[PDB]
Amino acid sequence: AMITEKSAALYARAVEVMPGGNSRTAVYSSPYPVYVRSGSGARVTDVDGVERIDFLNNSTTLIHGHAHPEMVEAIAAAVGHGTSFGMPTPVEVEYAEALSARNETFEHVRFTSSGTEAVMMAVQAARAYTERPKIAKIAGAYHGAYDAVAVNNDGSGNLISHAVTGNPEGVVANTVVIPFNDPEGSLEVLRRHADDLACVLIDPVPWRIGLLPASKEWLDALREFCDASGAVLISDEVGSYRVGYHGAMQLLGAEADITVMGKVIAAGMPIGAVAGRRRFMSVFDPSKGKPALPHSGSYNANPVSMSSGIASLRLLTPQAHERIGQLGEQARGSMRTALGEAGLDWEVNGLGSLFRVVANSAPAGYDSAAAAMKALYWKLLENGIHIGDSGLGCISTPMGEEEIAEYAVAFAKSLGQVLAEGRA
Amino acid sequence: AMITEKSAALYARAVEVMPGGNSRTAVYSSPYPVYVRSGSGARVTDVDGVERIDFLNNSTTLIHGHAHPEMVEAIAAAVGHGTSFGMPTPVEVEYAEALSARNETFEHVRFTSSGTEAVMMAVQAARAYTERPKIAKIAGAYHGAYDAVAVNNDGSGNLISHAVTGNPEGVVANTVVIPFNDPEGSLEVLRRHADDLACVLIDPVPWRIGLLPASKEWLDALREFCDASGAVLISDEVGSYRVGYHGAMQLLGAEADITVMGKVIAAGMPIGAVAGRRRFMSVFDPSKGKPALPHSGSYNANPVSMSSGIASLRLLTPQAHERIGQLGEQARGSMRTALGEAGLDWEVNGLGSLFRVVANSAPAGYDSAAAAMKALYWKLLENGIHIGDSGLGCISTPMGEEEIAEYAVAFAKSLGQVLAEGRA
Ligand SMILES: Cc1ncc(COP(=O)(O)O)c(CN)c1O
Ligand SMILES: Cc1ncc(COP(=O)(O)O)c(CN)c1O
Repeated sequence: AMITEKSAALYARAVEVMPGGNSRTAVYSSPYPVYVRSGSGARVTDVDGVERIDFLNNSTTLIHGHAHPEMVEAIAAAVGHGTSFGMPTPVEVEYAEALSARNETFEHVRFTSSGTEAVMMAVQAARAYTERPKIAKIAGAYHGAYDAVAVNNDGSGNLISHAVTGNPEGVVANTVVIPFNDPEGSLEVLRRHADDLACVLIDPVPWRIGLLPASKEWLDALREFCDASGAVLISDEVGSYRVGYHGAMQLLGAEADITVMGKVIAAGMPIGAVAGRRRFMSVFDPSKGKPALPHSGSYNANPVSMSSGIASLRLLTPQAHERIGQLGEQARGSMRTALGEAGLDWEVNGLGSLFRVVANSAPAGYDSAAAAMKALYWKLLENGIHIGDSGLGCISTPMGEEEIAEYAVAFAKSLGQVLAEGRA
Repeated sequence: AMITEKSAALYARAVEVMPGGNSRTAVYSSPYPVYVRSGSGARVTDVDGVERIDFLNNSTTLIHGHAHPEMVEAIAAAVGHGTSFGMPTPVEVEYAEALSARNETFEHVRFTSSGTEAVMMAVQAARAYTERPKIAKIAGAYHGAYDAVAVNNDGSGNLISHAVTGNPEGVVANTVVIPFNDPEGSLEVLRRHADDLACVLIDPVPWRIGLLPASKEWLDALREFCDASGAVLISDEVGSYRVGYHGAMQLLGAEADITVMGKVIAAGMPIGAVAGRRRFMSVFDPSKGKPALPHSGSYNANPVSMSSGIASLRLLTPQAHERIGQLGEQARGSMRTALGEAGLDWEVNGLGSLFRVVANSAPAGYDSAAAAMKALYWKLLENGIHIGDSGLGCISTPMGEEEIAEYAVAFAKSLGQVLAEGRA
């Protein structure tokens, strides 16, 4: 049924000018991905003219969906006045005030052009503040391509160092890994390295290891360890911030020293942020002599990304946050009903407006649970829905109960087709 | 004479929500920087309502100046269709075709959200391709905040390792440094490390060590060393690309394996690119199983930055490139005349549309040549001109003979005022 000839023709062009026709690993699918030309509200139109409901929203960036009129007005007005300057602007100050106001711990903020850069600068800040070399991160959790965090970042629960091809021992030896939600297992590792630990980098709701939240007991163990050792507690909320109105740590009853943000804070334009207590952020301050940690960047605090940010935070009201959490609960419940009626043991995890289908047992005719989840991703595309090819999804503010009901009908139909094709 | 009350008031707000009221080290000035609200063509209007001619153009990013109508149209129209997607778009293919066409060695390209990220991914690509740990870079050259390149990066010619506070030995020991334009001094270092060198990272026209071009002899020595050792030759042209129509290495008679680009290639929207021969770029290819080097990023190849890129490259015609080169030659000549008439030993370096005033001997009443250059930066601001506080500047395509003549008058007046204040 599905016509993808214009996607295939773009892919044939792309392979001549990009490696494997790709510029972003996460958006590649075999034999080629679907190419898209426009979005409006909750819906994306592909290059073959097919409109689908988007349930992943640029990897959970687009909390307000596609081309929200209030976002478009603010961004286009900023573009007209100049895209970037070699001087600070009023909107950087306005946006830092707006972001600082979201959480007590966001005393001072610094803007980058991505979450990948913001994670990197939060780790550099902790190393400059402590003058210690090691970082600790969660086994399996993903934090972007920066080489200190591109270690054990693939969903595995093993603690043995495993890094990207070429990441030197010089980097990999200074990143230690802790088991998620295992307080005693975590403290064993952290106590072994306490004298040398600059930071403990967590994600309170890491999607790559199943989108389960950090427990109170595990957050308490790490917060007490950081207070005792002097290690900086960094919460990477680039993806998970959206689960709470004041971010993920606040929802779970905890406080970070530094929080990394991105994605929803600007809801589509390039952004990252490092926010935390004044003392940890003081490594960046250039006002009293050379800073401990220089941090430049051509697009830092550019007024287009600041204007996108002001508009996003204005639209992300407590009422919007509540209503998308209602829709997330409706979506997760409809998926669990559909998986149980189909006779699969797969789980659906998530908080607020985030979810992830976590494939467990591979059904007949699939080599792995991940292959069965890729097949479900393709069947959902045929049935008018975009989700992540390993089960991630989210709600956008343009959605109502009708979109989630349409998704539930597509989800049940798709499961049926995946299972029937595996048995053929 | 100069009124900065609205800038002071923004700074007073900024210090409460950013470290030292700053989000980008390079745009800070004591006691506070000038804040700006808008740009049009070659001119910037500050928050106190004062219009000046911009001769630095967001650190040489804005090759087409501020809010170029054709740039504004392309960007604002792209925004209306969707700022970013979790799927590739037609404009990524169109822009990769446009950029690949600029140099024979740009066979395969990948997009990032910054030059800092692009440098990082080019170093990771060479380490993945060779499976060797070390990189070599130029003593003094700046490549952004990534910790492997944030070593010997502040204008010094010393080869002794000097890194940011907290950069661990595990990083710093794998970055070796070579003296710019010294073939035998460079080959001594590179031969000592040849078995362990993944790459030689250069900038062919590094502004931080005085904006002098790489010699034919030095580029030939490095190209031959890389061919012999299997090290990847990386040219970081994030700033220097603009000196030639086919980039900096081509102008100077050389070929890189990988070229890093940014800034002018999108002329004001967040961008970076890694462009090189197919074999080096193959580490990123996801089309034949898992790639050696995963490379994602929420804003990679976003259609707003791609649309900015297509418009910028379309506007950067051979005719435009020649005209800004002529204006740069006229500007450099007018500065050298003014410095000679004022009795300073200062030099003016640069190629094409780039220049740098290189302060040598401190005149009476200044502790250092750099303090004297900072004073000239402030006097130029008073006389209606923005340049860099250490002498960097550039020409933009909106400029004509009238802007370059106005600059020459302001430059001579400002030098007189700097010298008179130092002697007073
Ligand atoms: C937890 C986390 N941290 C950082 C990043 C990287 O952010 P960006 O895509 O803005 O570079 C991501 C992206 N998946 C993320 O999930
Ligand atoms: C040579 C060079 N490389 C890379 C960068 C970083 O690029 P961006 O500002 O886009 O991160 C810079 C910026 N100063 C640079 O000058």
